[PDB]
Amino acid sequence: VNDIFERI
Amino acid sequence: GSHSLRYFVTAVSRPGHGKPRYMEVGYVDDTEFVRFDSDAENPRYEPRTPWMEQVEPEYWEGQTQIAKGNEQSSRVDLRTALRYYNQSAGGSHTIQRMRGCEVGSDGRLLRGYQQVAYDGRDYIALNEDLKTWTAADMAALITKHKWEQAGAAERDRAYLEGACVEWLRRYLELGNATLLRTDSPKAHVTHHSRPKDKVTLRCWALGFYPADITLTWQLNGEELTQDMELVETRPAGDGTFQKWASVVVPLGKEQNYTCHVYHEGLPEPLTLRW
Amino acid sequence: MIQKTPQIQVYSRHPPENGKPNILNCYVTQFHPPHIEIQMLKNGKKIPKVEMSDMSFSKDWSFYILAHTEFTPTETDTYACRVKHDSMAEPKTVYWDRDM
Repeated sequence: VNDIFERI
Repeated sequence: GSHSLRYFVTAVSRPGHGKPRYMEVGYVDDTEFVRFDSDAENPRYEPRTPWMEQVEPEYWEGQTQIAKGNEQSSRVDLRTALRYYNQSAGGSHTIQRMRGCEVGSDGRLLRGYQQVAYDGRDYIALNEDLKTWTAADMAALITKHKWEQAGAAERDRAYLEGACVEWLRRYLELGNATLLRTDSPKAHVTHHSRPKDKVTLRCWALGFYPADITLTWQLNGEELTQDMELVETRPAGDGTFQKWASVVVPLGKEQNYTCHVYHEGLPEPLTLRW
Repeated sequence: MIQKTPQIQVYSRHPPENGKPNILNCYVTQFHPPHIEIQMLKNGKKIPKVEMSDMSFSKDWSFYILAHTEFTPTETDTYACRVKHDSMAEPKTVYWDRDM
């Protein structure tokens, strides 16, 4: 499973 | 062998018309098993091997959801990137990310990680310590301070030691009867004439899984590389791989050269001689 | 923005024997940016039914694509793979050579 990525 | 669950993600701003495309691909031990692809109308995460099709309907609901989230952030990241680097306004650019886990066979985490690249180059990377970031350049420092301030590092660390391990282990069990298999390479040597009385010996390895292999040519003295061409390991496109390694020999002296093939699907290493 | 030039290998799934059903791959790797155009040829004509993988990339960030199509080799048929990428001023062709 993948997660949310922080915005750069 | 240790195992991995990795996601590889790509955002590509299209020039004039189009909006960014977005692609999310995940791999257990380097085999693709789930894909998400922005151009579809029916944009949804999807199974990519037969053993993921066996999965609870709402698995996908969940994953698809996260993908749209991430998709949306990508659009924004691209625009952010543009402004960090002060880039001309009209071009096509790229943001990519990778994160995943390698865990040993005893089930413990070995390495967790998460790296971003902009326009093909390193931007930022979570350190092995799972709590500090490494910026590749001055723009990435802006993000690093953002992420330090946002406690990003803790969220990734929690997921890497948490959800990823749990799911890695759980995907292995699912396609357990395939990702653990081991096909051994079938090797042969071919011969080719050459200007001047020179000879290409080429050592082939075919049908092997997994991809990792070592092909080396020894002039009876163990070590040989000076004038030794070898291609990158390539997929035969049935689940197996291929690779070769060639060496050029003075005509007449072929028999002095041995090829050696190391791969984990072998009782013991092959040696070959013309 | 730095570009990386695609590396091209054309090769078959099984060791070629004239007249023998078989499969032809054109593996393209190590390029960036990801937009690219790939075609497989047979006597200078796009082979109609070519299967192509979707945009993907490697641990070094570089993109790959594998194209393949079923073919059956002979004495009198040449097979190529032509690729067009921004890093190249010209399209680049690579011929299938049975010994590679």
